[PDB]
Amino acid sequence: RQIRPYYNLPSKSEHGRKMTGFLTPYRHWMWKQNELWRNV
Amino acid sequence: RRFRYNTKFPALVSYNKLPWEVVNHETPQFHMHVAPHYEQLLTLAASSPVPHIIGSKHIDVPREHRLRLLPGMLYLLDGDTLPGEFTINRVLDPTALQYYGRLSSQIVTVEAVRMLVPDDLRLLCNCITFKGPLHLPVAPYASLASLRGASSNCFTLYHFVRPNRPPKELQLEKYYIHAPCVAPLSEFASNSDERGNWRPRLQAPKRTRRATPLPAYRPPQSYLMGLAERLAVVPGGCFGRRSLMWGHWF
Amino acid sequence: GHYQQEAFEARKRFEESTTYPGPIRAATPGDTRFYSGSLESILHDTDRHYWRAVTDDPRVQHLIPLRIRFKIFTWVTSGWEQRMQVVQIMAPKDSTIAQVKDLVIVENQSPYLCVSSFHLAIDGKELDPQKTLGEYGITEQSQIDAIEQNDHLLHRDDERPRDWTVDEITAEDVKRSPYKEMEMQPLQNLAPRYEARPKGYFGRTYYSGMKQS
Amino acid sequence: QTWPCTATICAYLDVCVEAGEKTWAMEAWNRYCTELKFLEPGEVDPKPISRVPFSLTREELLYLPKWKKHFDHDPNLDVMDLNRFNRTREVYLRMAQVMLAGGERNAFQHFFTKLEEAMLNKPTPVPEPPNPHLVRRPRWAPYEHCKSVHHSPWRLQNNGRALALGPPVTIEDEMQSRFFSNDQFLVHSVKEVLRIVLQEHKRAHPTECTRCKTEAFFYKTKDADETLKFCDDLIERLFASLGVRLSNLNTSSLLSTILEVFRVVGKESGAALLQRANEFLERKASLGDAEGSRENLTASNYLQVLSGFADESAFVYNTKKDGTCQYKTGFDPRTTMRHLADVVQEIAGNPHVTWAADMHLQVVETMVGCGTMKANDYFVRNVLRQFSWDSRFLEALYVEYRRQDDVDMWAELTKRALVWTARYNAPASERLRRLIEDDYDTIRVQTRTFRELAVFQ
Amino acid sequence: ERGLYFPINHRIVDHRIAPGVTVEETDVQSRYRRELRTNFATGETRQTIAPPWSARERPTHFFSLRLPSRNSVTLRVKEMHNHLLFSHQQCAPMLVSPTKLHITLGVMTIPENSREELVKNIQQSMSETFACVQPLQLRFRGLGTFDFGRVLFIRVVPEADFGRLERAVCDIRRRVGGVLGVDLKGNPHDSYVPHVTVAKIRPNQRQQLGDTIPQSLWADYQHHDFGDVTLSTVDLCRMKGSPDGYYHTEGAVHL
Amino acid sequence: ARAVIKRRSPQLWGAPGAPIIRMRGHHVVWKFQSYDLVVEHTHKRRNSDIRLLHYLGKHCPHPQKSLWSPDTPVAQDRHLFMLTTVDIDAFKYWFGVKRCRLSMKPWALLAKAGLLPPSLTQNSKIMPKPLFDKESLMRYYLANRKDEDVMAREKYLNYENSMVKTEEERAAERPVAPYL
Amino acid sequence: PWWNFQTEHRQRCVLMYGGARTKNTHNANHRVFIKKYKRNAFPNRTRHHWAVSMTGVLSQRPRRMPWPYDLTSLIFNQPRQGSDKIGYVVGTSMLKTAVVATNHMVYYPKFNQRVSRTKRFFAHDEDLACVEGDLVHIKQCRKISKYKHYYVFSILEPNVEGRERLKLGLKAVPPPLFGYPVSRRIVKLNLTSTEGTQEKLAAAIQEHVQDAYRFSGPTPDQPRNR
Amino acid sequence: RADPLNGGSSMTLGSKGSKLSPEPHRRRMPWTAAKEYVPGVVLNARDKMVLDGVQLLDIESIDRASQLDPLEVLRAVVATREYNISTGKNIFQLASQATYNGRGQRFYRKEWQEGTYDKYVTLSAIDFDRDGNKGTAYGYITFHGETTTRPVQVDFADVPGWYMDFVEERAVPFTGIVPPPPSIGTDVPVDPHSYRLKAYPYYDAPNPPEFVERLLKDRGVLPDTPT
RNA sequence: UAAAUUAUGGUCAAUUGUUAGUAUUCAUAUUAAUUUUUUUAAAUGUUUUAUCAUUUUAUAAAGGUUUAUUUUUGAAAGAUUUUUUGUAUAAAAUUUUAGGAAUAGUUAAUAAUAAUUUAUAAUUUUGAUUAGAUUGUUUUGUUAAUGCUAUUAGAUGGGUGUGGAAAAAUAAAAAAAA
Ligand SMILES: [Mg+2]
Ligand SMILES: [Mg+2]
Repeated sequence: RQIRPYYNLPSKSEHGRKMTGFLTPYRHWMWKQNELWRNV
Repeated sequence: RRFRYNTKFPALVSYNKLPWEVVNHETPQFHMHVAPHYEQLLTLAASSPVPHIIGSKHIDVPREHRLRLLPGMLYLLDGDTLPGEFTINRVLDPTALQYYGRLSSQIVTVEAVRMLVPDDLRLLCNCITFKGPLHLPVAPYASLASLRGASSNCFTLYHFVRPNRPPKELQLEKYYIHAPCVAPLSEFASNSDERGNWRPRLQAPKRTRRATPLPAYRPPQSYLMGLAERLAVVPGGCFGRRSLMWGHWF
Repeated sequence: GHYQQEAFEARKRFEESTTYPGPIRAATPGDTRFYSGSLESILHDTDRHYWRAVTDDPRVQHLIPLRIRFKIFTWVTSGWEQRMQVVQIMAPKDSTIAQVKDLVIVENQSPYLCVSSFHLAIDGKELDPQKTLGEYGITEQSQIDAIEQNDHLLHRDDERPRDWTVDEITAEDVKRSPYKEMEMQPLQNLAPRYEARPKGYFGRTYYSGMKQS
Repeated sequence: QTWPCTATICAYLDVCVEAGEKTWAMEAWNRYCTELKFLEPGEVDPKPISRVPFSLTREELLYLPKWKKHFDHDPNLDVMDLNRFNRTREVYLRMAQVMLAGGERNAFQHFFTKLEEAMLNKPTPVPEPPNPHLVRRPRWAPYEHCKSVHHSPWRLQNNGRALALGPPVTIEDEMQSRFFSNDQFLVHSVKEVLRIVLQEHKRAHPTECTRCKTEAFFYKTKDADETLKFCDDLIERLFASLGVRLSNLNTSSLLSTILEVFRVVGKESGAALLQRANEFLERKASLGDAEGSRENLTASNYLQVLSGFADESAFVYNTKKDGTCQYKTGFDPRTTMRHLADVVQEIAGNPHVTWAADMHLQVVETMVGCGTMKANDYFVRNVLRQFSWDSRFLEALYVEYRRQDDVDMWAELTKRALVWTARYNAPASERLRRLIEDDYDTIRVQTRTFRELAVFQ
Repeated sequence: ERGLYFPINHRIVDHRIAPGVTVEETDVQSRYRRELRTNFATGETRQTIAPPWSARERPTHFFSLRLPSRNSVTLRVKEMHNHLLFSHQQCAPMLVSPTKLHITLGVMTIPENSREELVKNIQQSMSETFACVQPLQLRFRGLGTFDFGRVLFIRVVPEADFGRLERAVCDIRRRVGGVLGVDLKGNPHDSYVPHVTVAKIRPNQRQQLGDTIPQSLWADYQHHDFGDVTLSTVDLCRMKGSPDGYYHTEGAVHL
Repeated sequence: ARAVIKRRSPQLWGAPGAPIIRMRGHHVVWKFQSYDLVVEHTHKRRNSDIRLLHYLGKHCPHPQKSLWSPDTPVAQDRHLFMLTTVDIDAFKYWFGVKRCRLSMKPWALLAKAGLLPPSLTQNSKIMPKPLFDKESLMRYYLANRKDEDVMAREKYLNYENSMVKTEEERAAERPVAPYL
Repeated sequence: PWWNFQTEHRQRCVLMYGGARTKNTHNANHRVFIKKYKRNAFPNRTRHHWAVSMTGVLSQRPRRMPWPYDLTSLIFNQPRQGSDKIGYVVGTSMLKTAVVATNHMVYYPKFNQRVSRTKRFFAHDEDLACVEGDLVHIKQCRKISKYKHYYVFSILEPNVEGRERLKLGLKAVPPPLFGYPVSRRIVKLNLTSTEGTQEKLAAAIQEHVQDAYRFSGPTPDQPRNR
Repeated sequence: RADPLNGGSSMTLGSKGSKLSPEPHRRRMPWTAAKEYVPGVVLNARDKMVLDGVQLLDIESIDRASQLDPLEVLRAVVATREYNISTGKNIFQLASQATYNGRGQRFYRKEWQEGTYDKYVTLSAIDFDRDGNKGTAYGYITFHGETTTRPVQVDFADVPGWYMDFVEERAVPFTGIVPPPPSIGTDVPVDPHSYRLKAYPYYDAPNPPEFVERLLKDRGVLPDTPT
């Protein structure tokens, strides 16, 4: 699966999912560090 | 991949065939399709001689052969003259004239564009007049060298195409030979007297200081769509390679 | 590219050669009609269903498969879409454009394609119906299309077929030729089922050969 | 025990040619090529099909045993029908060049003399029609739903409907060798044997043939004189053998090969190469008694002369003595640039010549070696967007960028070169990245990705 | 609803088109049955292939099996001509005269400059090869087409004496085109197919008589029985029938 | 690609594709439990035998004493044994030629056997996952960097043909004088 | 452990050492047939099912298996099982076809002997060469019609008599005088004159109504009295 | 395929990436091709409670009985305007407030100028439909000094996230044609003073100390105690 | 129409029921299985995304088939890239019932024909067609053994036909883009 942080953008929409697929810039940076280990 | 013959559905019924691309002259997508070919043709004419591109006068063709010889014919004239039996339409659409922006700026400023429609409505003559000499250098042996517009001053280009036809209808694919210009080499050539003026250097100068570093990097504050490597999008969403990541937020 | 020119040169030199008693008819076999697999697949005149490891002598093609491209306005559920159809005819080596037109109108086998008089054209240049393929140098790889009488004004909505999505179809219009085949009344069995694609199939823009995003 | 056909023999002889082993060709000639004969004037040139297809009668089906009746496609049955076009001249040429590569003058001269006499006193055999299996017969395809040339709003895409980005390599307008006439095939054979001489010289001295690698590349070898004399004797023999028939032919490939040998074996200046080409052209025009309009040099010859200019303008870069550049002794950038400019203007005035990435690379190399620092301007004006430029252009332009007075301009030019690499789909080469990381200590330009850096570490 | 949903006759896939353009780019629409109609149905018979150099010059002489005017095939084709003329009067110029019927065994082009020495050798070879063969019997039935329907001929099915006839014609080709140089339209190692021409469109008549003989003219008689005829003579003849009202006599062997 | 997805056992990219090596075993009492390394498609039907490319071999997850070996004083040799039977040729063929996939349990087993490096799943909680910095990586790259020629040669040996023929073998193979 | 006894079975989870782990499907089940129809009123009109009928295609007893070792396989090296078949053409009434009767072979291991079973096929032929009586060889090919997937490859034996009869105009083979029976009951020749046609019809209808009366059942011993 | 991220390695399902290739994986569906996107739900989720201060009159409600005081109508208009502007700004809202419909101006988003990302669009034309916040726009997209040769239709011209700075010199009248910006690499000679590159193809920004400390704290290597 | 040997080789065939004048395998044994002494549930929230949508997620039992069930690489694996090469729907054999007779939108030719073409059509007593029974050609049980006696889960019509492939309407021992 794909992890969705609690501190992400809340989709202010009742007709769909309550959380968005975007992420914090820190989350993007820390994801890159984790993805670097995947490439090793 | 697509390497399968059609056997699931009958040939008489086109069940999943892609639509055929058709260009309409009532829409600006015609200018969108044709303008880069025009600028490439102008560059080719200015660089190397091109047959049948220079026009002494408007070609005269009888009505029976009008639909047989005129389509596909593209050339240029020094004067701003228009063929007969054609009603004139002027480009008053900013979206339509936007597509000639690169031609106007980088190649040569365009004075006007007109679409000519015959009485039988079975042809289209795109006549585009450029005012002013070519910004790019013109070789003395090039086709445009015989044109007085280079070096009134304005010169026009005529293109004939059948209406409501695929984009391959115009025969602008053949005008794509990339003949280079000799602008820098002419300076050092024997005819020019700058060969002694020019001073070449073989050894690079010594370096005393390191290059100035980039300013302090500030991480973005807005939210991010995610990694481009995973999302398979090009670096800036425009060009580049997915594997080679650059130019994004990090 | 290279195949056509090398085949032409080989045929030319084969014709020029004079010391040849002729190929053996018994030694050179023809194509078989029976083979494995439940499909009848036709190949080129120089290809065989069986393995033929030897290159046979070149021959002059007496039957060119001329392929003519017609416009066709198929009815998609989203709306009318203009696409391409190919009609293939087997014309002799010296067939005039008149008999080519006869062959295409006899082998079109489509109700809509041959509705009115049309003229054959190549790369936008009309073909004179008096001379044969020899003058034009037409091969089996030549791309030939056709221009009808009323295809020069198809951009007009009046010339375009009227879909019930945006246009109103009258009681006199439902009795016309194409709109009788189409059925605006949804039957229980829905006899006229057509190809359907979503309005957003190509995105916010229609299908194009360039990028608009 | 598959008896090879003449085409298979030709392929094996090509393998032997490239390998340099003559004993393999000795064995092949003894085993199979003994029976090969040339085409006599009275013989039938396009021999008919002789092998009747396999069939079994009633008796041969009922009484004959299963192993006899069994038939799998055996190449030994149709080897005779595959040897139906009498292409033994190619085999003779390949054997002769094998002998030359192995350095046996007696056998090489024997084969060459026999081939020459056969081509001078025998009719031209008819080439076979194109093989339906080796080269697929093209099938009809309506190029109506193909991507446009300007499909990408960032570069000129290479459309499959027709070529639009310009050829990346020059190819002379020549057909397959099987379509050559007798005298034309003789000229082609001389060209091929000279090319084999070139290959043998390159194999013998790999260091002295590569471009701008070591100082030895700029010094004349001690064995080039004998090879050049052999080439001169061979071409003089060709011109003595062919008189009037030589005038009404094409010598583009032969001229390109003699230019190449006079370029790499005996290293001569670009002006010297041009003078040799002009002398060859005027001699060819003069030997035939006619109006004799001088034939213009072709794209291959212009590529050869530009490559000679690049070789004479080459330089050793970043020597072990920390010297930035090491040039050939007696190097005159002024005259080299003058000759290059006049050659370029002549070939630009000539309309029949089509430019390609190879000759553009040669011009760029000449300009950057001469240090005029207009090579970047030429590349951006004529080569950046016109042709499929490789990474070697940036490799050449990097030293020009390092020649800049200010490290800031040098660094920014490097960045723009990398951006061009990322944009126009021309990935940077390993040696270019090596140079970038070598100068990273002062330019602070990264040349490796985070992923590959981490995995390498 | 009448039969199978997808008839076997309509499961045709064309390999002359590019693989990936038929599924999406376009759909080819044609009647593929016409080109796959068998030679038996369409009346086409595979004639010996002539080389390009021999296909240019017109023939001069031909071998034929001379037959008396009383023979059964002559009156069978006479009745066929009567029926054809009664049905349609426009095929009379295409139809040949009943008195100009012969069973051809080979066609060749002897140059006129050196014809005198070649004809003697040809006739002596025919005599020496027919000094042993007994008179032949051939059963004629069926119709065929040559030169893309330009030539209409009566088929010769295999039967008694047909094997002897084909062996004799192979020997004749070996002894005429093999040892001495004469331009045979076919190959000396190949066997010519015997036939009698009932209809033929001349190249000069090609202007107004169409490009080929329509099949409906001889469709009903495509498999008609024309019966058994005995041949006991052979003649090397030339294309000259108008002056004497009969076959031109250049060489003859009473087999 | 189904109207009602089998939510209990979903997969990716549909069926049938991407052969994957797993460890199938019927859920029995633990003392009678033994798995089977096997290569199969991503999607399996009710019976596993439908999609079975090849069989790798049994694995018994029970530490057992080495009764077959003699009672030896070697401490390491007297530890419990966990026997696993595996196939090498088929595994290499499916891993390299067909580019199959592996699950975490077979990956760990093969890492124990020495065929594969340790899987990403097995990690020591003592050592945290490290981070990376471009400047330090570039500094290390400049500190030590292999030659391009030797790196190309080793890449060629590892990926392309490695059993090369030297001049001694070439001289042995070259034809003998009588046929020269 | 199949080889172990019932009381010797300490556990059933795995095979401890080796062998064959096979499910013990219970053959001795005592399946029962339930009679759901009257003795003379079984719904089927030809075959009656009055007991448990054995089910299987190859598992039935006595065992019957295909025998690939026959004349056709002895003569031909068949690429696929049954690709080539030699047989006599019987029946030429459909255009461009030839019905061939080829016999395969089935082997009974229990009796250790083989028998030949005849099967008919539709073989496609052009130019209509196959005449009745020809010994022909046919091979599999692409599907041609609903029931045509064989084609003749060579005519081993030509039917000279049939060809000569066709040349004379007579049929290749005289039609047989005995055919399939249209009905189980015998067919009686009708020879009545025009006057007696109605009387014969009345007699036939009386016989038919008596057969219909037979549906009622056995006549009672005591005549119906009210 | 076209962009095999990290080669064809298939160690995990996530090794291939979230999307396999920029080209659509299925030939049938073209829309699924990889392309840059912005959060549509968040950008179109305009503030609803901000309109609760004053009532809003409906367009179809034109009867005299439903008419309100002109002061209230003006208040409603102000509320509607601020409601449109609250989420952000789109080029269709900036064009009418810029001369010549803002032709020749430089439009960029907030995320287009943060970090090493640097992209903008030089406006070339705008077509307006009945709605003033809808329509289409075309321009030249410029990325790190490299610009498109031909004009292209801009993506997401309606989402309220655009910004633009008005300059009179770059304005293009309807009489003229908007010229494409010069390319820093090819058209105009490179100059560090005029323009300095922020990210090159092999560049990647150094890890910021705040993010490094946060990651270390999350991983637990750095000590942490609750207050 | 000749013997054997440079000597056990090439690796285990073996039958057990105390009857009852005689004829004929038929009551009671042994093995295998069912049966009593209470062994023995098939889990409820699949997930991600660009947000009123899109992307990934393809054979469980239902319907009774004996001349019968047969097909893809277009998704995925899948890799510098573009590009390219090929297919495949068809077969053959084995096919049950105590008392056994007719079957049918039907055979072939033609064709992208014919509810209305042409023909002396096709199936079947060498057992057809309907009907009954039973999920088809690696499974057991018994025996010394040519036998006899078992076996399973799943392909039951279309009708805007999405998809590479309909297998697409609850049912896991399938980790499904960090
Ligand atoms: Mg019972
Ligand atoms: Mg049933």
